[PDB]
Order: sequence, then C-alpha cells, then structure tokens
Amino acid sequence: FWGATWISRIDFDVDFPINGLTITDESNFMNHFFFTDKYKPLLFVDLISSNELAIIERNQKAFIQPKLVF
Amino acid sequence: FITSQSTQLFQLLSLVLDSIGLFSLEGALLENLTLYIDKQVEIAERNTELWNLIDTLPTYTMEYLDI
Amino acid sequence: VKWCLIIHGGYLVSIPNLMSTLSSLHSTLKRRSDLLPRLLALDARLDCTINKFKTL
Amino acid sequence: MRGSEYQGDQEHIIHNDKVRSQRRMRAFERNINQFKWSEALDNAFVPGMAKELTLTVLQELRKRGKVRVALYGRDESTLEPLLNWCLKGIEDVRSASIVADWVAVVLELYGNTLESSPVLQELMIDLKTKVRHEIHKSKEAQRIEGMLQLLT
Amino acid sequence: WHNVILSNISSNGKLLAHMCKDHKSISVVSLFDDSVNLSFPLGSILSSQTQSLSYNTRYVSSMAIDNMGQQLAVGFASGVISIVSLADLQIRLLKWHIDSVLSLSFSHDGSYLLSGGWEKVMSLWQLETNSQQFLPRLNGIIIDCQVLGPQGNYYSLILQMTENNSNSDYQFLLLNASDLTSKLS
Amino acid sequence: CTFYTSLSNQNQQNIFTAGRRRYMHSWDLSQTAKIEKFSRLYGHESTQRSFEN
Amino acid sequence: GSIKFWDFQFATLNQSFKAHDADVLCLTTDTDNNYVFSAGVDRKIFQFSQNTNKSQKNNRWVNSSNRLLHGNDIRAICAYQSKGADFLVSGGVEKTLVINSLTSFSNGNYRKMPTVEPYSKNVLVNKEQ
Amino acid sequence: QVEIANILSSHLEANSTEILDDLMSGSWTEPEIKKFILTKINTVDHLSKIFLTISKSITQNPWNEENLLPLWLKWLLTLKSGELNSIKDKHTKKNCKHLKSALRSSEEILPVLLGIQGRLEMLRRQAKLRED
RNA sequence: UGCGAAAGCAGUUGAAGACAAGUGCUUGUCGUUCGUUAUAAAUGGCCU
Repeated sequence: FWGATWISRIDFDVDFPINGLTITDESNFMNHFFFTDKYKPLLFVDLISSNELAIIERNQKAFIQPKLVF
Repeated sequence: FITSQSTQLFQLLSLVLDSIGLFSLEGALLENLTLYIDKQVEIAERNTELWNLIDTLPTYTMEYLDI
Repeated sequence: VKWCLIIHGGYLVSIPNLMSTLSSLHSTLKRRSDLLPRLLALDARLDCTINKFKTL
Repeated sequence: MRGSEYQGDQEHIIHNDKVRSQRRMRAFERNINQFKWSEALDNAFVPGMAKELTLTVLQELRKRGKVRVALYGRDESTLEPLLNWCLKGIEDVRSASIVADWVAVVLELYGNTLESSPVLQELMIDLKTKVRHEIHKSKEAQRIEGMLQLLT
Repeated sequence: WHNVILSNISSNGKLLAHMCKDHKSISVVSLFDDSVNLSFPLGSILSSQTQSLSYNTRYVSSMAIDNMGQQLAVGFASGVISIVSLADLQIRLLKWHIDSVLSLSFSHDGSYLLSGGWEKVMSLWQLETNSQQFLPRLNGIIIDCQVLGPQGNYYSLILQMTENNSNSDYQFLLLNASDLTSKLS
Repeated sequence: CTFYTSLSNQNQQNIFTAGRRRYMHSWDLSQTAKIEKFSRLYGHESTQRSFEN
Repeated sequence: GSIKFWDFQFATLNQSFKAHDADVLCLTTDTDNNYVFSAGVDRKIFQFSQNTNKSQKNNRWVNSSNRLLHGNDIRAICAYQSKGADFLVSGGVEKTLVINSLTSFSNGNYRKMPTVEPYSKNVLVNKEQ
Repeated sequence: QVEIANILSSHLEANSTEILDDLMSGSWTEPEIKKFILTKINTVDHLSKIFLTISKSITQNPWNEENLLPLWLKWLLTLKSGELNSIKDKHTKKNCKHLKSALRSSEEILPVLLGIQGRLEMLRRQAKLRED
C-alpha cells in the first residue's frame, strides 16, 4: 500500500497485536508490517520484478520577504 | 657558530652584519652565510603556512530498502 | 633603487640626514612589508581550497 | 505673486527654520541606511564605480559586522563580480587588507559550491597567482628595507 | 499581593496591573475603587507558536495598562508587543522591535502607544490604523517612556547609554510632542 | 492664518499659519517668538502634500 | 495593497488600512462578519477583526494580525463555518492548498496539502519489457 | 612503497612506537602521502595517532631540515580537516596548542631573515663590482 | 578567570531543588539555591 507520501506493506496471514482541520463527522457521510515515509512525494509505486521496486517521485519568481540574519 | 628564541640570536646576527660593514666582510664566508639564511627563510615560510592551516539530486538513484 | 644603494652606499652612509631625504622610500617600503603577514594567511587558505578541489 | 522677493528687512522678528539641503546620497549609502546589506554589496561592484568608493562600502559593511550577512544568498553568477574586483584590488596596498578578509569568508562560506563550479575555480587559480605575486613584492620591500637599515 | 514579578500603574494613577507566579498570571485592580478586578493566567494570552519557541518569546520585559483599563500591552524579550482587550481577552500582535522592548506607555485617550527598546528609536504606534511614527537616533536605549501633559504636550524618556559598561548612565529627556524636539535634556 | 483661543483655558492664545508647503507653523502668545512647526502626519503623508488650506 | 471599508448607504469610506505590500487579489469573511481575511501577491494573509463589543458598537475594524504561509502568490481564498467545521482554505501560484481555522487563525494550526495526491494515476509501469 | 604502507598500517593497529620511524622513511613521496591518507586512514583512531605523532615530533624540533613530516601534516590537515576537528580529545587540543606555539615562533622569525637576506644580497653584489 | 604586551603564559566551566514534555525512567528548561578566580530564529531594520 502507498499514498502520496508513504509506502507500507502488510502480511495478511498475521494478526496485529491487540494491546481539527476537518469535519468532526457527527453527521453521516450521506444524507510482517513495514512502514516508511522516507520517499515523498510519490507519483506512482509498483514492482518491476520479484525484488525490484519502482518509486517515482516529483523533482517561478515570488515576492521577496527577507528572513533576518545576524 | 651560526652556520653550524632564535630570532633574538638572529636579530643579534643582523646587528653584527651592520657593525661589520660592507668593506670588512669576506666573500667566501658570505657564501656559506647566504646558503644558511636561504634554508632558514624556506623553513620559516614552510612553518608559517602550517601555522595558518592550524588556525583554519540525481534523477535516478539505485538503493536497497531496509525492511 | 637596488643599484643606487649598492654603488653609492658609501656616500649615503656619510650624509648628515637620511630619514628626511629618503622619507619617501621608508614609507613606501614600510607599507608593502606590513601587508606581508596577511598575504601569507590568504595564500595558505587559497592553497587549502585549491588543493581540495584539484584532488577531488 | 509679488511677495517672494521680500526678505523681511523692515520686520521686527526674523525667524528661519529651513534646513540646508544635503547632497543627494548614492545608491550604496541608501541601501546601508535602509539595512540592505546584500544590495549594498552589489552596488559596490557596478561598472564605472570609483575605486575609493568601492572600498568604503566594503569597509562600512565590515565595520557594521555584516560580511557573512551580505554573502549568504549568493551563487557563482552573483559571486564573480566580487571576485573580479578582488583580483584587481589585491594589487593595491590600500585594499589588500580588505580583500584578504572578504576572500577568506567566501571560501569558508562557499567551499562546496566552488567544487561544482568550474568558473569559480579559475577565478581562484588566477587569484592564487596574483596573491603569490604580491608575496614577492612584499618580500622584496622587506629586503630593500633590510639593506636600507645597513646604510644608516 | 504575593510574588510580584512585574508591576505597572496607569497614567491616571488609578489602576495597577501586576504579574505573579501564583507559570504566571496577570491581574488588574483599581486602586481607589472596586470597579475593576480582573485576573487571568499568562498562558491564555500567550500564543501556541510562542509556546513552541524559546523562553524569550514567553518572557515579558514591559507591561502597560490603559487609563480606562480596556487595553493592556505586554512586551516580550523577543521584541513582540501584544495588546489584550480585557473585556474578552482578545490578543493583537504588533511586531516591529527586533530586540527586547524595554518601555511601553499608552496615551491618555488610548489611541496611541509609545514603545522603546534597544533600537534607540521611540515608536508611536497609531492603533486605529496600526501605523507608526518614529523618533530615531536617540542618545541611548529607552528604559522608560511616558506621556506627560493634560493634552499629551510632552513626552518623558529615560535613556541608558549602554556603551559604558562600568556605570549605568541615565539621561532624562523631555520632548515637545508637537515637533518632537528636546524641550529639556 | 488665524488666531486660536482654547475654549477651556482662556489664557492659551495661539496663531496658526500655513502655505503651499508640507509643514505648518504655530505661534504661542516679547524678546523672542515661541514658534513650533507641524510637519508630521503619522503615516498619511500621501493624502496631504500641502497645508495651505 | 490597501483594504478599505465603505459605508453602503452613503457610499463613503469608513476606514483605510495600508496592510499589504503588493496587490490584494482576494477577500473573504466569516459567517458573522466578525473577521475579514485578505491575501495577495505578498504571500501574507491579514486578519481584520471587529469581534469586540466596543468595536461592534463603534463599527471599527482592527488589523489584528497577519501570517506568512504561502511560498508564492495567493490567488484564491474562501471560508466555511458550521457547527462542526471551521475552515479558511487558500491556494495560489504555489499550486497547493493551505488550511487554517477562522476563529483561531492567529494561533491555530495549519495544514499544507500535497501538491499532487495521485487519486487518479498518471503513470504506469509494465513488469514485462 | 607498498611494503611501508602496509607496515605503517600494521603498526597503527599494533600501537607500535615505530610509527614515527615508518613515517620518516625516505621512500615516501608527495602523491603517495595523499593516497595513503585518502585510502588507508578510514578510522578516527588511526587519524588521531598519526596526528599525535607528527605534532609531537614537529613541536620538539620545528626547524628540522627534513621536510617530510611537514608534508604529512600539511596534507593530513588539508584532506581530513573535517575528521580532525571532530576529535574531541583534550590532549589533542593541547597538542595543537603546543604545535601552534612552536610554529607561531617561526613566522615571527621571517621578517628578520628577509632583512638579513637583503643585506647579504647587497654585500655580494658589491664584492662582484670590486672584482670587476 | 588571574597575570601580562597587543603576542601569549597558567586555570576553569560543579552540585542540589523545582517545572514542562515524552514514555517509576529519559531529555530540556529555570524573573530557585549553594560553591569556584571563573548558536540564533513570533516575516520582525531607524520619521518629516
């Protein structure tokens, strides 16, 4: 599994150990484990071979607002 | 003795050559004294350089993931 | 200048005053020599960086 | 409009508050007055700029303690004008000391950029040649000074 | 009151604002009457980014209270000024000083704020439009600032001359507000 | 130019004068004259380039 | 760079703020018109507040604060509030959204969304070849 | 040259007192000194040991005519300056101070020698004129 | 920090208490104390 900034792998034959800026969602919508965030942002991730992983990543004047340095 | 804290001994030498004068000094000894001084000047230059030194993304990359 | 001192050295020794009459030489020579310690400091630093990227 | 010529010759009290006009300030002075350290450095190295006037803005920035502050946001494109002046300024006795300080900082601040930039390197090769030439001139002046002591 | 860190009195001399460790809490009290009696922790005024940053951002060096008691200005060592509306504890940031602000004083009407610090520059903040006017190149950093007059005719300043480390050199400067010229130094 | 007398403090007398200039003069009221110059607009200089009116 | 508040019935200026250093490209307000948010070329978002009762009675706005959140110009800004939502969303030449809270704009946290979120994939890879 | 490099590598691991003699071998040339520093000195401990040995030697006799130890120190500083100052040992700083004090004397020496060297040049030239 | 010339020569940078954060333990802080000669960073730059 992968997202815009994260890649994860889950093994489906092993069970896991039991041990603000969004809608609070009071209303209804209608009416063995590997995790890495080193690679980001991700356009596309998939396997080329059994052991090769393809991770594709992304590589204008602005009004100047100086940062003070002493 | 020289050709065989040091500045105070050399500065004393530079005083000597002033006292001796141009006429008195002898050429053969002047050759030996010149060679020694040139060696010292090279050493003094060498040490000074040491003293100053003491004071002083790729498009495609191949990596192995750690799992 | 070097030949003037070598040849006329005896005459220059026997002058009542030298500092007033040769004041221009003393000022000019004094100025250059006073820069000498700084230029060695710059030269050592320039060699340090020049050596670094030449080998790399 | 007939009153401008009058200078108050017949009046009791003559009151004058007008401040005399000061000479217009140059671009580099205005930038320093407004604390534009980097821009003031740029105005130092512009075509047709007096050598003495270039030395002051470099001395003022050092006196203000802004030598690195003026040199942070720079690359090889905007660093060469400073190095070009340093190449010629090293020769003169008056600007030799200031060149030594400024050249020291850019090396200590742009070592990495120097490696990847060939044009910056060449500026250092010729600069090392010129400073080495100044070493010969200063060393000679000590020798003529040395023998000049022998005469007296 | 116990453990008073910092204390100020309004220009009228009728309101006292003080900060205590009971980290810290600011309380405002009327002196000659019981009309004004307020207290609130400094944490409420302080911003969250200020909480994330160093201690300079949470350390107050100056405090001023308006005559009516509706506004309270807090200066910080970081150089930021915060005007707090006492009715609802609403904060407003004024940020010009680069170093610690040393002196704050409201005008009699409350529409202007005099500030001074290490810049050796006295700033009149016009609070209606958040603008400001400057009196720079003073002889020393401004320890204290105050408006002195029934109509604010004069400004009284204390200058420090921090150049002399051996002794603290205070100078009292009385300026004419009309043209900002030293009436008495 | 115009006289001015404070409505509360009658003892206060003043004369204000202005011209096609970016400053205005005030004369409080005989060896010398106490004259002050108003030349600061506190951020609103763009709206006011003359005190003449 | 100025923000001006005009009386509608008389069509007259009530207040003038010289807030921005460049063009003001977009404006927005909260539900109760207690806050006015402005943004433009200078990459800053300014908050103008009339929340205090004394301000409300006098009808005077105050330049409460400003924040620098965008790396480039801010062309679009919008606000939304409900019982469970409080958003101030802005975007522009940087090509990314920035999300703030209207009520807690001065102190509240903000989120910078990714420039590209590949919900729809623009790239594929073939294992064979 | 390879034998001396391997011998020096072993002694650095063996903490031998013969490190100094290995460094003073005449077979060393300038490019090999560069090569040895870049390729073989991969541990901080070896870097510290060589610096301590060279610094102690030059401090004892900064005026030694044998230039080799200075060449080692110069390139050791130029190439590994980042790793050297990473070393936080107090004695290493003290050894640097002792070395700096000795070298600091030499640069004071130089203006006097140039003065003496100038006089000797004038003296030799006058003798040549008298000969002619 | 002491001495001295400016160069430098010797010697330091400790302990307790409290608070915050993270998870009794860890780090960081002190408008707290005792003793010794003993990076920064709230977009924040100066009138007429």
